[PDB]
Amino acid sequence: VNSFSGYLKLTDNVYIKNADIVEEAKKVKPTVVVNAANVYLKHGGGVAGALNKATNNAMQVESDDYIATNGPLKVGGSCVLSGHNLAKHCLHVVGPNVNKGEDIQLLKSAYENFNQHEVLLAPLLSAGIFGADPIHSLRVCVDTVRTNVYLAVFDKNLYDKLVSSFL
Ligand SMILES: Cc1sc2ncnc(Sc3ccccc3C(=O)O)c2c1C
Repeated sequence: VNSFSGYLKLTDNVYIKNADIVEEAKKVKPTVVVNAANVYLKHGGGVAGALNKATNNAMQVESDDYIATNGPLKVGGSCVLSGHNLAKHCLHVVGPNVNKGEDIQLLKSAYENFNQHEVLLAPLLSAGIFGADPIHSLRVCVDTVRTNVYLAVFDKNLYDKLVSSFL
């Protein structure tokens, strides 16, 4: 039993809800919230901008120190940093960016990072400003993640298309 409330169950391990991921995190304080990061951990917009703004820029300050020490992430890669006021940990995961020209096959590699955590709150990787089709992202998630993932989708209308088209 966990405190995630009101999610539709898609499979044995994948759940989905129309919700603000920042509000879900603020409400649930999960062990792990996933950020839709880029390789430079520059949290400008989308999920990343919203998460970082909710931490009062502390996520960005921590991230800049991480990059100064370690250099950029790989597309498809991840790092674990603090969850600040939102979660115990934030798993920063880099899905491929279609608006940058990155190969969508790396989306599976990106989702594999979730398997290192038993339970996660997460957005749909590579969707939104990263350019990929959210329906495809959901399919890759279901076919790749084996741990318990709670997907928060902010837009009610997008949330409806994903449910109604789910195989
Ligand atoms: C202020 C908040 S909370 C939040 N929680 C989740 N996703 C997004 S944006 C997003 C990212 C990837 C796939 C779909 C969407 C979507 O349109 O729902 C957001 C935004 C902008």
